Amino acid sequence: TPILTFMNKLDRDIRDPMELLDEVENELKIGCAPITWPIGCGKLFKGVYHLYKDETYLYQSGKGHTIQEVRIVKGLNNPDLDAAVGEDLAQQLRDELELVKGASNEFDKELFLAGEITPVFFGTALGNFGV
RNA sequence: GGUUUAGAACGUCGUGAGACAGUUCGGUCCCUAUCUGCCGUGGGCGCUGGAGAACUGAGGGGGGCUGCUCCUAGUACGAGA
Repeated sequence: TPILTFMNKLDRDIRDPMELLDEVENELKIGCAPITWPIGCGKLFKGVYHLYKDETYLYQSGKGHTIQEVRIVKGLNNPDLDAAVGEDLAQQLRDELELVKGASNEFDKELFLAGEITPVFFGTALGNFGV
């Protein structure tokens, strides 16, 4: 049976999402294919950058009861991602994404249906963001 | 209202008058503020020619309480709660 993976609780101070990928591949014996990627966590959760759509959905704090306003920032090197997220966090997104590409997987529909890779989504079910 | 006067009764002590830091019902609380003090409010004279305004500010006084909710965030902390 195929497995989607959702990394919940990005409102909280969490572990390194890199390390989180290791624990999922190593201990669950299944490949990880990131679809989105968190930008900051805890008090610094700013949203997720979508790897395949190449855009950035911006998290707003405490709209967990309804659906928040979908607020996108288009480019991964769009200088508005720097403005909206702070250029510091913006580069760490860029850095991590570099490492991610050298140590992860492209989502393949065939291997997902074979139960050999999981599409990993990062989000927060409480903030109603990522769902 | 209590309690300390005078009336009356109970228990109680005493032959008794009376008595009890025992109880019970009743039972006159004056003052026109001279001074100090304090709240206000004027008059005088001063401040150096006499006036009409507007000021500066040495000082002085007043004020100074706090609940609950929401954002942060059900975040940090926490196995959870």
